[PDB]
Amino acid sequence: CPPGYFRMGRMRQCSRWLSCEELRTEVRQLKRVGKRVFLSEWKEHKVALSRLTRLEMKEDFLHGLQMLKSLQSEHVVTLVGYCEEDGTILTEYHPLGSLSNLEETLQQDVNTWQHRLQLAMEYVSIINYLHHSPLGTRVMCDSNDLPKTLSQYLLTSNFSIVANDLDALPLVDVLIKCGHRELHGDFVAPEQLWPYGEDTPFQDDLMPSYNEKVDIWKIPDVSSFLLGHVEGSDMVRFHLFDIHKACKSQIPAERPTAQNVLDAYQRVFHSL
Repeated sequence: CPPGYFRMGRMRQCSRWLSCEELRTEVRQLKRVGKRVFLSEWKEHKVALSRLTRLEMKEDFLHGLQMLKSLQSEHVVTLVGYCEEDGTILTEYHPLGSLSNLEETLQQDVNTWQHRLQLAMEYVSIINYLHHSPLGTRVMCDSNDLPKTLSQYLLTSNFSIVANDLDALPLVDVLIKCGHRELHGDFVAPEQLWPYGEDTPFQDDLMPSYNEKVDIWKIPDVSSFLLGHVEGSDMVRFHLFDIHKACKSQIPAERPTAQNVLDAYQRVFHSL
């Protein structure tokens, strides 16, 4: 579709986004899931209706919407309509839900290492697109553990992955910092950890900023999750150890680009 247009289901042609007047009159709310998200319907289409919960985040809502508008692609959920006055956004609904439900969802004829590895190639394709997005290099900042990282992606009925939550996408080039609290653990990139030791208490203004290599650090965790434990999973992990080792490089500049990881994933896929 051209910019400003959507299409879903058996629609043969692209329709212009819905405006305040259509969301106000043509959308029947169904049941509450999940921004307060509602499963809804617009004529024959199940759609997601997110309403701004607290007016104090009117800018975290708008800049997520602007991010959603510019980044419409095969990697991002389909924007159907929005209304700035109501603080409301309409998107295409996906019954299979988050990437978190993957294991529950996969119990099928697509429960193979081939499909899970291609699922992993799809995840890296989103990261690669985000790093070369129309709005510049964007970082998926709200990925501090595995459940939260997967919660931001949806599984479509064709078993593809799309990014859904775009409310924490800062711009690199200009460095970035994911929040203003101290981050801990190993799921985050080590450059996201406080670098100055216990004798200097953490202080956000002294925390050095970083770039999009923090996304690369987290690829193996998501890819290993998608591979799961089916016949061939450990075979794929064997062939992915060294590329995942490069992703876990302590020095960010030594980590490969998302494009590199995808190329390696594709050579490993075809080889097996």
